[PDB]
Amino acid sequence: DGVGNASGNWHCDSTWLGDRVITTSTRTWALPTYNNHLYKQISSASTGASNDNHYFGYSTPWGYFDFNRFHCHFSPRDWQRLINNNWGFRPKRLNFKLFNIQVKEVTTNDGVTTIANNLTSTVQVFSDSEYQLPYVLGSAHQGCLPPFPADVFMIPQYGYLTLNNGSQAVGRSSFYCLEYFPSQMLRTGNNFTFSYTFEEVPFHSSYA
Amino acid sequence: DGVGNASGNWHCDSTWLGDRVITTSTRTWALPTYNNHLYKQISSASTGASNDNHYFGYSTPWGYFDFNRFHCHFSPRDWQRLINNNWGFRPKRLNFKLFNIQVKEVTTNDGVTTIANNLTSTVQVFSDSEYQLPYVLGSAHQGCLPPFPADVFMIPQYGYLTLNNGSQAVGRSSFYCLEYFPSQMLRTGNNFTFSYTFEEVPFHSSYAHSQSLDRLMNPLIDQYLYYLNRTQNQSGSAQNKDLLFSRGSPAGMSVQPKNWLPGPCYRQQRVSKTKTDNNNSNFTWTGASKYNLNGRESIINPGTAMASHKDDEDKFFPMSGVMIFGKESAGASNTALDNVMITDEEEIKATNPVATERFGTVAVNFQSSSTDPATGDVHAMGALPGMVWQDRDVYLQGPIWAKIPHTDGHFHPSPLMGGFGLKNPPPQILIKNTPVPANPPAEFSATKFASFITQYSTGQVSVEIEWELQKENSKRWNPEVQYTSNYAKSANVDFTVDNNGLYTEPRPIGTRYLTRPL
Amino acid sequence: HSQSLDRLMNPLIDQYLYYLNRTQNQSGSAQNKDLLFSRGSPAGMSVQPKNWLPGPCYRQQRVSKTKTDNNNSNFTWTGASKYNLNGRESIINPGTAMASHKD
Amino acid sequence: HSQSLDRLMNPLIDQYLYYLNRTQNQSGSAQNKDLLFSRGSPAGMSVQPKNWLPGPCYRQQRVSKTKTDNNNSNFTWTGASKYNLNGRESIINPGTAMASHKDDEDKFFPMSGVMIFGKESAGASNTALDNVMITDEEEIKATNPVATERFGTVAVNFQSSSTDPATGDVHAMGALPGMVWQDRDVYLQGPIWAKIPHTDGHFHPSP
Amino acid sequence: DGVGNASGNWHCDSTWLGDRVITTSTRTWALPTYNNHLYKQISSASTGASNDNHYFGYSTPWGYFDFNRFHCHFSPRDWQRLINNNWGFRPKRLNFKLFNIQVKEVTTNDGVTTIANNLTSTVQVFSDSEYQLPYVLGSAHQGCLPPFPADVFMIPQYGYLTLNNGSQAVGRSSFYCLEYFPSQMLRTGNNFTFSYTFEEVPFHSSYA
Repeated sequence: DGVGNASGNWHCDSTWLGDRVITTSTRTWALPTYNNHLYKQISSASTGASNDNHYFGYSTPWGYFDFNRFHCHFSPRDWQRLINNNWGFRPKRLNFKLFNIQVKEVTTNDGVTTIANNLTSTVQVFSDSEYQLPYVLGSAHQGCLPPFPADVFMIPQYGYLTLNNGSQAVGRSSFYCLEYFPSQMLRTGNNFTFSYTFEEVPFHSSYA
Repeated sequence: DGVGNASGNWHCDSTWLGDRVITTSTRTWALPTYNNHLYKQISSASTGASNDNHYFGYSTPWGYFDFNRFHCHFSPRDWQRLINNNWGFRPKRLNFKLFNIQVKEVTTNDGVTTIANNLTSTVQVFSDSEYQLPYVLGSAHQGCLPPFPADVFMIPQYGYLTLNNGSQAVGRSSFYCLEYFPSQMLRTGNNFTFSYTFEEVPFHSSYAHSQSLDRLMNPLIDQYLYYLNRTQNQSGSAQNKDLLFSRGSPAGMSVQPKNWLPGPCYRQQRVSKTKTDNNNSNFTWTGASKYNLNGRESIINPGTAMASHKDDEDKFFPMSGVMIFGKESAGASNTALDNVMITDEEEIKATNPVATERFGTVAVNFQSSSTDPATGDVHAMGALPGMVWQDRDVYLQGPIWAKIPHTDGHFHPSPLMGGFGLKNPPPQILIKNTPVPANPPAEFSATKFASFITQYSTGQVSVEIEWELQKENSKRWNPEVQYTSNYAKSANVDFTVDNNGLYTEPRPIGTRYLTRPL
Repeated sequence: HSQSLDRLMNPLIDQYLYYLNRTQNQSGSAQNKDLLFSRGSPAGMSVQPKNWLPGPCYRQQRVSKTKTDNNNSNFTWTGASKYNLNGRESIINPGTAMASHKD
Repeated sequence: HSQSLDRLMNPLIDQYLYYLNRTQNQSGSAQNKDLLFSRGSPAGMSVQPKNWLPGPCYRQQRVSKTKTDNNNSNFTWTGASKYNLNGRESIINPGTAMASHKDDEDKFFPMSGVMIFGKESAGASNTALDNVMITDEEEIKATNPVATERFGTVAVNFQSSSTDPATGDVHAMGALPGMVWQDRDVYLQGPIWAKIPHTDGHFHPSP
Repeated sequence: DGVGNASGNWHCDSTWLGDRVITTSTRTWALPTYNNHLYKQISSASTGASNDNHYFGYSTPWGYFDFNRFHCHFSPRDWQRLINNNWGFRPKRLNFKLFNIQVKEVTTNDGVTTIANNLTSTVQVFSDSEYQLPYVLGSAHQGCLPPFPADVFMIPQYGYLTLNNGSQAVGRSSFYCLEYFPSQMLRTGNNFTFSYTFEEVPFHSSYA
């Protein structure tokens, strides 16, 4: 509980139990300000695209965490110790944690830009556990956790697409204001945790 | 519990209890950012080295704490109060603590670089208590705690070596990411503590022997065992070959039947401390005792614990058979003799051979009426049964422990630098600054980060080892040899600071001062 | 082992122990015999003070698997390492556990 | 021991391990260098793969009990195995527990490798052979080397198409792993115990 | 318990009880950095002195508190109310306290030297209650508490003398590293207190 007190430790171990493996993975992140806090609507009119590449959507000032690659959780050794003596695997439950938050204010003055430290600024975090936003994950995008644990990554920008009569909207094109979701404002001494349990999915056939 | 609250006190006392001494030692440390947070791989390709000096490894952004010298825990007074009235010592348990952490961010602006104070930045500390990283400690490196408690030191950089086909890797060369270890992120109000218990190691022999190994007999009484004395008569008429046996022998002690043997040997070379009493060559690689491991050579250095020189022949030292420490104003390459501290290892002359001379001679052939009996010269000698020795002396400057390598076999696991061989040594405590990046751009880019905030941390660190003493039980009459300071009109007191605050150690202090019979 | 015995050091940090480096000066005027000690040595690892020793030895003889890279003799009894027990000999075979060949 | 150390095998059954047998063909046409391996070997027991080693060694010198079968010298200090402790020498005497002599070669004793007791009417200096009792230590010949002869030979150099394979002669041998031995025999006249010296290290503390 | 919380009050009263007087006295102090953190050894070689004024010693980066003058505890009125109607006095017990610690970092830049405030820097304080350092007090030196309570004083530098064969040391000249004493590192929210009881000393004859 900050200021001079850390709100979480670096857990990045991987305990192989008997008929299960628990993989933990901590990363350092960085989140800029996107769109200068605006809900800019994006489309394909300004681009001059083909008929196939037209889109209509909305870009948000919100970031999103994605850990949807296998090297975000498995080292190359733990992958080898997985693929070579197992006929299958599936995830049972995850456990997310967001901690040691540092909000930094930057101020430009003749290219001698100093970075100071806002102790009172907050960060809004919510997990959409009711699946009522467009699920942009599961689309093989960049901006995951890095493969190597000693890398600092940059959080992507959340932006969704909806229905499009070409490069124009249809009356059923949805619009989502994400400040109409209950967030958790996290000042520098606070942390975000939630837990998730995967439903019954079949084992991946890790065999020929 | 910070910010405005200290998370530990300065403990640097040394309580001498009855059959034990507890030494505490706090130091102020400083930790930079190494490799700019990168895992740079290091090898010998860019260096242009010889075949012997090739390596392949990995340097890390992690630091490590090392307190593997005896002056990190003992003052010169507590060392004197240890070596002079104890026949042994060994460590029982240590107790590590890391406290009062201050992470400072530095910012350059036209050489008017200001240092500010990150209250929210963290520091990752873990102790590898399962010994699954390469144990770079136990290698006599710099960057320990300083000898003098009022010095601020800089934490070294952790970097390991692995298998190398020359300057290239082999498929079995391991790679260790140290962020794949559970750390403890320490913001400025937090502290790191752990405790360690040493396993059963034998006491260090902090004594000399008061009696030689070849002089363990009664000088007044002869024996019942005989030896062959003459193979030729003194009748002087001719070659009168006759086997003459003799009861033996108070008047000749070199020819009595003995019962034990002096220790192993591996000869070094005479280097006198007078330059004129040396061969005009170099002679420090071509004529040095060296071992061959995977086609490349390495000087033994020091090797087998042996006596440095013969009696009243104090000027010769074995070429690589002694620990050589350094005084200040010594360079890192080709320093003069006046800047080093060459240790002598002549208190173990009673059991151990001279390092610079053979362990005796053996027979070569079969003597007959024609073939005169030729002998050879044993230079290296392994372990025979019935063989006793003493290990290498520890010093106030020198190392405390080392890790016994995890091998299927090992003979007498005492390190050749002296100290305590430990299968499970004190674990490596590794520490780094958490990377706090600078401003990311407005749009997304997955080429991760080259722009960090240039920062460093400082703090205090206190190590507390408890040592089990072994009291003398001596029934010696006359006074024994002590470590005294020369009471004379001196310009500078030994083991104190100078006119401008440089702490110097004028000579190496061993621990073999008391005596006991063999 | 993932690590050699003569390579158990930190390749980044030097030591506090010194070794004799030169027994002759580089002044090149004459036979300038002088004992030059050196702090040692991240850049030379063969000359650092070590702490352990490699195991025992009892040498065998080079037999290549290519017949042309061998001596034209036999050489399998006359030039083999053997022990003498009660006046009669016997090849060690295998003997001391040692590496078969160099890198 | 009722069985030698180099004879611990089944004399009826061969092995699955092979050894290099010939480095040259019997075709006799030329220098036909060829590596011939052979399954081995009930008919040759000196070349089988063994599993242990005979004990340590430190050679003594042949002194026969017949005066004529000796060198005409003295030869009892100049040609004796001795150790060097603090610049001064001392004969080992007896030293490493080793066999006194080879089979059916009972007249040679090692110069200082045997316990030599005394009968009565023996003097204290330069007594004759008829007044002493030289012990024999040949019952440990099964595990221990002969005191008066090498513990085998080792290689010296690298054999090639030019350098013929030279061997050396091991005279003193320390402790290798995989090495067994028997200690020196006790006698009715000889000592019972001794004190192990109070040292930091000592190898196999038998006197 | 700091930062924004004072760790002691200003007590400077003087209660005259019946057969005793309790004098309290608070002062503001200032402690520089001496010797640039070094144990500089001092002697009389560089001075060029007489035989009588030779010395050999050691100066330390440590300060010391001294309150060994009578006006550090008595006002001129309380002294008059002591000397005029008492045939004697002696001290029974003292009670020391060190509080409201402020560590200030100064930074020079073209003579526009700013003084900032280290919230995390510590101050090491110990009382040598076993008398195993050279007792430089009881020598009538400067650097006590000031007589007047509204003065800020500067803590002296600790430095001792030992045995001297002229301007050189003798083998029995002691050397004392003061970081070989258990200190109490005091960050800005911490305080130092200890208590002392005087042994039986005779009353001072405050009479003619």
